[PDB]
Amino acid sequence: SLRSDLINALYDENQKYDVCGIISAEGKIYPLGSDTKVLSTIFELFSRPIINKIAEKHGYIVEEPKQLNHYPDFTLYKPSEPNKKIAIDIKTTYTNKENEKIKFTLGGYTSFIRNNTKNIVYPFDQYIAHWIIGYVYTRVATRKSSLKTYNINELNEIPKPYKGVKVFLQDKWVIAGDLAGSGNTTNIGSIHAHYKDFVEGKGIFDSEDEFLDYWRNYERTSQLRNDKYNNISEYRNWIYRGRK
Amino acid sequence: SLRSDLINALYDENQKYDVCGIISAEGKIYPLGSDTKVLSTIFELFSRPIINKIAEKHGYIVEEPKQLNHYPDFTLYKPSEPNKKIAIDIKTTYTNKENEKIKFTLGGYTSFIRNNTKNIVYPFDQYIAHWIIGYVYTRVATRKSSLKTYNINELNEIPKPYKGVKVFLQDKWVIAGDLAGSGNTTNIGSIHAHYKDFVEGKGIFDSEDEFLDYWRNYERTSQLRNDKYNNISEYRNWIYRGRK
DNA sequence: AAAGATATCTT
DNA sequence: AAAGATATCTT
Repeated sequence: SLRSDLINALYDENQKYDVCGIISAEGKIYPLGSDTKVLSTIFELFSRPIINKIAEKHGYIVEEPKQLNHYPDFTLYKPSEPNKKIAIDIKTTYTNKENEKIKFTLGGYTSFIRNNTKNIVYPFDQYIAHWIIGYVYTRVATRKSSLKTYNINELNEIPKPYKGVKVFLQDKWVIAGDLAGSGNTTNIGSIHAHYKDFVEGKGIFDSEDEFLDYWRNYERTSQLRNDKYNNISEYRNWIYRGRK
Repeated sequence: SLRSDLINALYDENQKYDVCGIISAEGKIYPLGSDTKVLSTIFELFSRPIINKIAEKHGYIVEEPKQLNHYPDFTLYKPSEPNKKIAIDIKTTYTNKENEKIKFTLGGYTSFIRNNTKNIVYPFDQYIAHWIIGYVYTRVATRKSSLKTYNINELNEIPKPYKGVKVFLQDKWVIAGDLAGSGNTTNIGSIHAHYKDFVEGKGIFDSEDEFLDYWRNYERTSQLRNDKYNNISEYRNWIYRGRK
């Protein structure tokens, strides 16, 4: 399938290539910084060609946002199935010690999930699947040798700000949790668990319908959630009583 | 001086090299995307070596944030004078056309400017200067970046995601404006003007004291601001009334 | 403008 | 956790 071929290719590319810097047209190389801002950027650019190659083999065209700040990162679709678009978003997080628990921010809960055409490349009802390509890396402190420029002949000598990168491919609803991933930027929170839980799909929602109803009615602050629901147990009781 | 040698080195490096992609240790090159999210990261990595080299020349140690949401990007200081630290932040923005007015977000107005040790690498009162390295790029019309990978002999074939890039170094207070640069993330706004105004330092504040006081008492919403001040003239009237 | 989107993190 | 920080853009 498209999905199995895509995760096979991402997993393989991760295993064989290690990004180590930015390069200029003149051949000068600039080492990488330690942020997640930097590594989130690197992993998106590293995935781009892979996604395009696999999409093309299943006759899918790839469209990136035409305007800035529009989800998703990549929109796939066959011209013969305009209302069966696939949204792919790349998300990255870190780990201090290898294999500690991790969690991701899964997109806003107040934009396209509550308004069909808000901050999204195509109307939300034209997508039949929302996939997350998740990258996890173990942080590695920066040192003196990262603050100089390098030539092409010193490629393998450049120090990297990470180690043990892992990648998964999973549906957004499947790995979604019941607690916000951010406050003022109102994002959905993923489950808080080990990498294997993301791969296997051990989330808290029973269906994609339950995921959507939960986040579509989740209040923004603790003061408002106090009288409604703060977690999945409370939501299921709220539902049991008649949405009250 | 440190400042004049830094500005010269930045202009020079910018004039000489054009960043065109990310490179792996194995030699495979992945092209860059169009975003400001991609370009802000690229301009930050590009400036690193320059800043470290010039600082070493003048005998300053350079420290990057150990924590991830702490300002500033680069802290310069001599071991002899620990209360004479210099903060350097790299900021990016775009233009559609060469001579179109631009604007920057200049950091939060509710963190370290209101709390000495909040979201800052070293206590705010240890810093004697706050510089902005501003990068302005001209967007390319193309909306479809390259989705293939390249080798080291194909560097001049890689499409660049910008038409032209300009850089400046200026004090934060000098280019600060009186209108918020962001709402929910409460950022100071810069003046809205042509590139030359930033270089020449044609701001609206009469002093750094006035800039700090303005942003330290700026209310977060229109509702609250309409009873106090929304702009520089209203703030100066607010001062006349007795800070009430 | 003002307010809230874009991704992810600390305390 | 919840709430508001990190940078920047568009509605």
